[PDB]
Amino acid sequence: IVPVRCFSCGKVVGDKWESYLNLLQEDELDEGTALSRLGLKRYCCRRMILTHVDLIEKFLRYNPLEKR
Amino acid sequence: LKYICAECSSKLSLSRTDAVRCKDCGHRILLKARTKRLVQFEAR
Amino acid sequence: ARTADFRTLERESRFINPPKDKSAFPLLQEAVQPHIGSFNALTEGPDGGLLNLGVKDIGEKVIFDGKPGYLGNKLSVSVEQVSIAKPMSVERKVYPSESRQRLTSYRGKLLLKLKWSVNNGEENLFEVRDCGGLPVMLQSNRCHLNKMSPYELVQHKEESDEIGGYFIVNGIEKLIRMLIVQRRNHPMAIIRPSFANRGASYSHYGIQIRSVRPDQTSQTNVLHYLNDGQVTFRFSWRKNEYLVPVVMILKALCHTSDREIFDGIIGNDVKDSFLTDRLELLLRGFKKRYPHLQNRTQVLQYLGDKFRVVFQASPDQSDLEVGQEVLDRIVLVHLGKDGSQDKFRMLLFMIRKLYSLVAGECSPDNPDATQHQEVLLGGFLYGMILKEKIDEYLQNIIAQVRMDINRGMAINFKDKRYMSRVLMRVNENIGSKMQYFLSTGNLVSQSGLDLQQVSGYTVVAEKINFYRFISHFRMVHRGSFFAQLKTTTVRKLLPESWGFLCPVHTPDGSPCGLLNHFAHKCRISTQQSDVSRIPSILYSLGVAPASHTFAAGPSLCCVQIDGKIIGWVSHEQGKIIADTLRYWKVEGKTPGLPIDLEIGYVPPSTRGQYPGLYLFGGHSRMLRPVRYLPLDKEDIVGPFEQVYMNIAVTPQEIQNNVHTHVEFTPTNILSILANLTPFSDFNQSPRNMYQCQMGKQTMGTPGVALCHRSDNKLYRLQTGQTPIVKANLYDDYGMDNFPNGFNAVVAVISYTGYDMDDAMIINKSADERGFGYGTMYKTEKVDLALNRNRGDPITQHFGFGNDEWPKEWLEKLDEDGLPYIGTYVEEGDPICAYFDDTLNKTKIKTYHSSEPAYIEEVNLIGDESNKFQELQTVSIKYRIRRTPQIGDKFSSRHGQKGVCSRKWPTIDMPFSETGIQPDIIINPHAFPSRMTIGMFVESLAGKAGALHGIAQDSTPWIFNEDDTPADYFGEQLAKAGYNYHGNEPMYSGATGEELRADIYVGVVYYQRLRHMKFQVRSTGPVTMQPVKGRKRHGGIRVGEMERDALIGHGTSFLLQDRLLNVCRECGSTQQSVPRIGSISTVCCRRCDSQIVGGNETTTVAIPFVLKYLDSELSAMGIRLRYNVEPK
RNA sequence: AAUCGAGAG
Ligand SMILES: [Zn+2]
Ligand SMILES: [Zn+2]
Ligand SMILES: [Zn+2]
Repeated sequence: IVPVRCFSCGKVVGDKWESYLNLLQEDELDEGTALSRLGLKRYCCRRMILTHVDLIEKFLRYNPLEKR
Repeated sequence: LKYICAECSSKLSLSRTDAVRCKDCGHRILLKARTKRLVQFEAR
Repeated sequence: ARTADFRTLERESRFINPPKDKSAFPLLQEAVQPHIGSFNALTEGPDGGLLNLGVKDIGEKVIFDGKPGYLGNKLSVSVEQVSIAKPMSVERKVYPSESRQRLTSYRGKLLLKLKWSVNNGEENLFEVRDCGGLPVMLQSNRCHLNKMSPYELVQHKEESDEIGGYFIVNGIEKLIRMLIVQRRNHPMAIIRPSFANRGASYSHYGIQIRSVRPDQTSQTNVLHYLNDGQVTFRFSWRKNEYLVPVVMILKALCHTSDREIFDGIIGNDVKDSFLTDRLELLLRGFKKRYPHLQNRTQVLQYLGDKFRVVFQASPDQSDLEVGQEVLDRIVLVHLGKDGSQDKFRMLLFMIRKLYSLVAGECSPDNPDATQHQEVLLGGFLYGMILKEKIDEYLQNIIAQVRMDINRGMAINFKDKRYMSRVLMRVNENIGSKMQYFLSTGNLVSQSGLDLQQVSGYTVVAEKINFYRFISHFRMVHRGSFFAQLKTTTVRKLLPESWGFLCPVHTPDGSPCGLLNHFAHKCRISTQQSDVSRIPSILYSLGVAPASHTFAAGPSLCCVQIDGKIIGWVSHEQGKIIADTLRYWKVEGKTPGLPIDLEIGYVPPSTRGQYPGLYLFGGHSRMLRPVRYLPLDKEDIVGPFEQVYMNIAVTPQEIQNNVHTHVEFTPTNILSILANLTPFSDFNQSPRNMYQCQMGKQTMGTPGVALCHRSDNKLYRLQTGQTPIVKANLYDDYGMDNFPNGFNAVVAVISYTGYDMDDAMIINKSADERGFGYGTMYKTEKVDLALNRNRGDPITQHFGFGNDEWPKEWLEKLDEDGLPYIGTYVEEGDPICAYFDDTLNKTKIKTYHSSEPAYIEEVNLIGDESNKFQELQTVSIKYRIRRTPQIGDKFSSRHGQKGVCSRKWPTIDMPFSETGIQPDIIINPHAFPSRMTIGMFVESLAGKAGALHGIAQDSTPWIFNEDDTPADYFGEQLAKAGYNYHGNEPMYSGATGEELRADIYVGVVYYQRLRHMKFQVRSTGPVTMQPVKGRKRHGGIRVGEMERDALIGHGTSFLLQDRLLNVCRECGSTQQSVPRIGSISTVCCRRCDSQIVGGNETTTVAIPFVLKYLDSELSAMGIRLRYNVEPK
């Protein structure tokens, strides 16, 4: 449920969620530098990657088509 | 063919009788399953 | 380093892999703790919880056989134990979400064992006699999800972190609302005028104590004071009241003389005149009123005979026995049996306070003040009503035996077949009636539980938002009787409620000032503390035993433990004892003295409250953590205790000798939702209350188990983000698992002009990007057995065939049994088809709704019984997409609610130097009236956080005036290179020129509400007036004030069109019956050519309510000379 | 068709 397009500006950020996660976890950084290296300058873009609750992991494991 | 178990999650079919009885579970709750049906939409 | 953190890695790890150990954020567990603790202590106690104690003390209902002073044989029916049964069957466990999908009740099973002792220990016939199915509580002892890992919960179709005291009945998930009542074992003084109005010579005064038996059963005992000089004890049994003189009970309690009573009421105050004269008047009045009643046994017998049908006493019961039973059961019940020696000692204390109240030496005590208030939990009421129902069941079997004795005359009292005949004829639906109580809230009982309300104890406990759902478990209600009351002073925010009830969280409107909410980190002790050894250590200090010496009056500090007078001592020594007991309670290292010991020392006061040291082990009392300065260790304080304690709200303000405690984290005196509001210390209190009320109305995130949570309405928000300016404890409460709202780039600017009062404008493109896409999930139950009875299978069942059913139904009603999951249901579309043999053809169910929707989930529900049949029960779910149109109420976290004025096109939207086009526009004129500086500070901090990447904390009372948040965030913005005050230069979107002044633009958290209405009619449904109802294609009523407005303008034709658009001779109908080929004529009987009737009637223009009025008056037998005007 | 609850203005 990563917002595909920036709400205010319109810069595509859907592709960048996994990259943000990798840059945060695999390499030790902070969020500001991670977004900078990711290539986001305006906060209108920086929102949808700094704050996005990934309610698909928790929301997804309740699969009905697979044995528990 | 349809009507997933929702307890053991196994596809099955009905015979106008014993819709409760999941042959593997017997759980009295059944859940229907989406099929291959055309659904038009608008991307807006 | 950073003050807050998003903890994205932790959140993602937790989402992917639910913990298999202790769940995170424990505070939520100890936020729903009171309900779980109550329900557990109902059975998990030192001896059969509270249920076993209650059924043991229910009584010994006895009836006698008619066998020819003897009469026959007894029955001595009793109850031994009550057991637990969670699962449901060959035995299998049944987890929750069952009867959720089934849309039924999640009930247990109630095991009951009774006795049939024909007489005293001769023939006892024990038998297990299970009674229906108890609706058990989730996450409680009687539930399969008692102690499960979060991962296990996820496995069992449950929320990743699910907690709740709600009961699943009919798949509705109701909950017992908390109620707040008087204290347990404290006699308070009341000066209500109702006491005087009770009758002649009654005064306003009177002591009241709401005693509770060890099974937490209430029993009021009021001491009215009469103006003549006599004191009348008052109580209540059954649904009525019975009053007796006080000295009667005083002499009946113990074999004690009057001079001893003189010493008890007056100790060393012989030189007093008022008290001595009043007491002598009381003694002389008793002596002259009852001269015969000299012996203690004699007065016991007098009481027994005066109360024989009052207590439903058995015929084989001595008067002395009955009197002993009544004075053991109905007066000072909290002292229990064999404590009469102390019951006599308590009244001597209670009376002296009453005379102190009369003389004015003691001030009254406010019934609605939190000093003397006390909350009973949901579980305790459940146990109480269960005990009442069990007692009623025993009474019912006694009544059945009585009827058989009266008429049947086939009795054995020793035969198992006879017992079976008896039990088969009574009702074993205790669980069913408990389910009815949960479903309706209509409390029915004989005793009345010493409560005051009748209807309404269970709330639906909706889950519109996680905020509302968690708030359901923290609301405390004063009472519906108080709700009907129109006195303002009850609704005041008393200072005594500091640290216990939220000063902010309170609904605005009719229930305002009533539905208070507990502060977070406030706990309710649902467990009797180890109070046994407390007297022993109390005697260790310098006190005097309650029996060795007699000394009463406010001049001496009375000492009592939960209503047991144990010691008397000077006030200085009483203060010393209170301080030393505090030392030993917080210091630990003592076998007794639990930390959660509510101890209150009221110092001697001039015309103040009645003195005396108090201790309260308690069983439902309110508690609050607080630091303790002499040891810097956590201490627990109750309301009664707090009033005389010099707390300090911050360690900074701790003075010298004027403080002993300091509540760490001053935010703790607040509701959870109130703490969730960013910078609550910069807004206006009405705006904080508006925010609290609005948050529970949000388009929330109900949960993640929404795959199988068939319910009426969900209001699921598709997206959501953490607040960049999130308050601390937002993560500590695990609220991040239920995010709602979105960060929006707001601009405080008056640009479009389409927003002056409270309107707001959303960027059209930002909406098209999916700015907020909350959706509605709605389920309804479809079945055909609603008219079917048990033994008559219905001729109609699902499916359709072998008929000439209309084609095109296979558009969406296309399968052997049900419609496809993926479909776009329009209005009137075939929801489901059932083949009927009664009509020998299939019929379908219409959509019967307003908005076209999509089917989200259709599930098949089976009968709980082995009713295989053909499964004539189906539940389906509707998915409704709610894109935010204009007029849809958005809001911030500061009560700045408003509606979407217009989807402003992006090009015409103003832009900034950086090219960002704001999405949410609010008008700056709102703030000077609203006075919400929190919105501005949130915008500033949100911009700073979104730039630097860090998370900004918004916790009240962290920015002193020397640490202004404006300066703090301006420093960050300057270091980031933006405007220090947040004023970002912008350019208009139409002219393209620069605006006059730099616009205040920032990021704030914005929530969407569910208040999304339009109605119109021309003809259709219709006294011949149009029907009522938006969904019924009705009209709108032109009220009396609307008619007055019509007249005030003088618009006569307008009034006629808004309120509109005969027998000539009689003038008060009957006509229009053509016979063969002639035109219709008139044959008014009231009046060929005129046969005999009349031929004078012509058409006139009148409202059609007039004919109904005429017929009603004709039935009424009233007629008037309705002067019909001429041609 | 009435009663209760939730509300909104
Ligand atoms: Zn952007
Ligand atoms: Zn199965
Ligand atoms: Zn006539």
